[PDB]
Amino acid sequence: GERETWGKKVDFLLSVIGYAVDLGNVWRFPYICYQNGGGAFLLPYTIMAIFGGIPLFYMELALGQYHRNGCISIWRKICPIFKGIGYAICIIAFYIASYYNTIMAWALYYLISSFTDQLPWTSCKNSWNTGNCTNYFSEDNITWTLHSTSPAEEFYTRHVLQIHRSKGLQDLGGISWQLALCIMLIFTVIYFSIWKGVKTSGKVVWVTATFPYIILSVLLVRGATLPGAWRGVLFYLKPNWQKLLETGVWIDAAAQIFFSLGPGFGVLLAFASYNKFNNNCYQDALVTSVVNCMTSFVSGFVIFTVLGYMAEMRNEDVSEVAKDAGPSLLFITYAEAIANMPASTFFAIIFFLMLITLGLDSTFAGLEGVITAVLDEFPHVWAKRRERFVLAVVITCFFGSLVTLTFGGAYVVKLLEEYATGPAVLTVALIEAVAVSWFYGITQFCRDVKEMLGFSPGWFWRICWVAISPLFLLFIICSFLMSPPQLRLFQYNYPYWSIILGYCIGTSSFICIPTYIAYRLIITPGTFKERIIKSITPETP
Amino acid sequence: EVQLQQSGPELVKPGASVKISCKASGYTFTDYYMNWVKQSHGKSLEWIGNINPNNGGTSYNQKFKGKATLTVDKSSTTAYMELRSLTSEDSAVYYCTRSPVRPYYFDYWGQGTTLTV
Amino acid sequence: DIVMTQSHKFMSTSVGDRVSITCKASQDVSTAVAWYQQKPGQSPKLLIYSASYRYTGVPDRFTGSGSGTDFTFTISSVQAEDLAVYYCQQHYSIPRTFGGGTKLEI
Ligand SMILES: CCCCCCCCCCCCO[C@@H]1O[C@H](CO)[C@@H](O[C@H]2O[C@H](CO)[C@@H](O)[C@H](O)[C@H]2O)[C@H](O)[C@H]1O
Ligand SMILES: Ic1ccc([C@@H]2CCNC[C@H]2COc2ccc3c(c2)OCO3)cc1
Ligand SMILES: *[C@@H]1O[C@H](CO)[C@@H](O)[C@H](O)[C@H]1NC(C)=O
Ligand SMILES: *[C@@H]1O[C@H](CO)[C@@H](O)[C@H](O)[C@H]1NC(C)=O
Repeated sequence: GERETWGKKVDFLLSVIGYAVDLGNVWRFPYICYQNGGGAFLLPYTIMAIFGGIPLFYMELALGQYHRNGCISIWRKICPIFKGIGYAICIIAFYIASYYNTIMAWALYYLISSFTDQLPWTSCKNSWNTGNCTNYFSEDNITWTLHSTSPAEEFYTRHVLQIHRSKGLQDLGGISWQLALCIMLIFTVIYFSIWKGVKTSGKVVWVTATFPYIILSVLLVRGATLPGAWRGVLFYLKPNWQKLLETGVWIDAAAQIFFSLGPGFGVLLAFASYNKFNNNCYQDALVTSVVNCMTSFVSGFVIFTVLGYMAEMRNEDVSEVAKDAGPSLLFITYAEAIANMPASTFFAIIFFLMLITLGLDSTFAGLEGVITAVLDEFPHVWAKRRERFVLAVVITCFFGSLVTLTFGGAYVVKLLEEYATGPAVLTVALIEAVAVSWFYGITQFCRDVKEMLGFSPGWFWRICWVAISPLFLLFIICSFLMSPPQLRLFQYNYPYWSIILGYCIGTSSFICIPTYIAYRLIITPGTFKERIIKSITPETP
Repeated sequence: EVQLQQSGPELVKPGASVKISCKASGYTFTDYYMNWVKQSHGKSLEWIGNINPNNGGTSYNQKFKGKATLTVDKSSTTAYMELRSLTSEDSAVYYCTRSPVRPYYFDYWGQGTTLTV
Repeated sequence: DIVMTQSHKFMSTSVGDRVSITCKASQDVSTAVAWYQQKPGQSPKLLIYSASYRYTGVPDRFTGSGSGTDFTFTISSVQAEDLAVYYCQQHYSIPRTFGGGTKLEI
């Protein structure tokens, strides 16, 4: 019917590859790989990708390609008792569009400020830097006070963030203007890129998702020439077979592969809903998983050879400088590293452009997925003015993200990252996989997969669809639900009330699923057996 | 000019425990790491662990994971390290010393007390 | 761990000669090596850190160099008050560790 397909198959492939990659393949994978096992981390990562990420990825991709509906309108034809998946996914996408875009705003501010022969973090001879200055080493004579900070750390904590004026999480300090202008610009770009649909989203992804790879290759070629750039490569490739015995390494690998491939979310499904019918969605899923793994691998290479160059110029044992867990690894350490190299300006520009284009495509994909979901759900009041209500959802994300644009917004973005995403999306994906496999029927799903492309998958894919991925997801949820994380940021410890607030925001999306199972039987009442058999049966087109 | 006080020796019986203090006099208490290090009778030095006086953080050795635990107090200007599971092989002189952040050299040491069994 | 191996615990010479000791590292260490002086009975005394920079309160007699794995701690014209068990400590990685040292004869 009116299914607006892509220009070419390579267009959808590039769009989904862009949705796959993000900052999390640069700031998270190398750090987690170094912490959990070192060089030997590749084995559990690849195992949990083969068993945990690729199966759910391909399952939801083929499901959305077959049924041709959004992540909310598909439950009418899959399992009407679980229509709250769409609403929970919209809530999670709102939380992400709120917190994640602040990283893009910071990167854009860094970019627009880096247009100077003297980088703003190569010397602290500025107004914001205080007497606690200790410039880059350049020698080993200088001693370091316990409170002494590098010029890039000072620039990141006082000027681009303005976090020194945060006297407590109970208040915010005030919304800054520079970060607000950068986020206004980036949201305007998002709105002018996702207004029409996949037709122009695919045209902008052609330069949005391909630009990170050329910058990554340039940075890798640079890292292949830096002095002492082999120490970091050796730390990245030094295996530790003893660390693999621990279960925390496997938990970290599973969490990383899940939040890198992003399976069972509702963007792959919304994209495949616009894909062709007889298209080979198996090869696409395979090549996307492979290219995401290879992108994470190359990003680990480049990041750790940069840290190795730093540990050669500075003191070695990169773990001494790689203490910041989060985006600070790209904002503090990498800034120092680029500042020490000659002609730092060009490399700063290309690196921050790589960050901003790694964020752009991911935000495009998420917002396009949620927009396609809400459009497929209400195609009468909406879908007549598609370019409308997109400005409305953009202003909604802006109003949700203004709380992160304050002076102490780093605490807010960390709280939203580590609490508003994990358990909610994991339980959502788990019960979605149960609905598609157990409730909807694994045999029926395999029959639809066979009829769609022309051949049914093997018994191994069925095992991964019915038992392996469910146990994987439930293992992750029971691991994350049994260890309340006392996370901190810049020595700002989070009290227990912050943990309660994070837990409340976390469940603020899952409860929408019981909402529908509660307020759906009010129109189809009756006995218990008739209701339990009417909730499971799908729609009859 | 800068002295590092310490506790006194004690004939500790096998099974009991003992803690040793330290006083950073001459330089500020909360601007450099207060490391601890051990050496047996006529043997080599063995690092015990690191402590952060500003936030009470610590980073102990892998040979003293549960064997030793350290605490600090910037109000009383002390460094209380707790030693448990004492024996004869682990009973010798201990040292308290200062160290800045990431040149990691031990500038000034205490007078040195021996925890003999 | 990163074991700190040095010369023999007795390799030394008489008074007024060129004393040179080495400190081999299991892992390649660029400059993260220090040198402490253990006078008989007392605490170790820091002399040189980063393998090429003598800490304050030092006579010009103490010297030292080296990089990668072998660090050359050289000193000539030794006096009667500079004979002590010189330990070799590294700044490389946690858990940090010291060396063995060497007695001075004669
Ligand atoms: C049953 C329905 C769902 C109930 C939901 C209840 C709300 C739960 C609130 C969040 C609970 C903890 O949430 C989860 O915490 C873990 C650690 O504990 C975080 O995990 C974090 O620390 C762990 C260490 O264990 C690292 O390995 C990991 O890389 C990092 O992300 C997750 O990012 C977060 O998702
Ligand atoms: I919980 C969660 C966290 C991350 C992910 C994906 C994992 C890898 N690929 C990108 C990322 C996509 O996540 C979004 C990004 C921007 C967005 C968005 C969603 O919604 C609108 O703006 C999925 C679920
Ligand atoms: C460095 O910061 C600490 C605490 O933030 C402060 O106590 C100290 O005085 C500062 N140093 C200088 C030189 O301002
Ligand atoms: C740094 O220390 C060395 C010690 O070998 C000294 O020669 C040099 O003059 C010092 N540089 C300074 C103080 O700028």
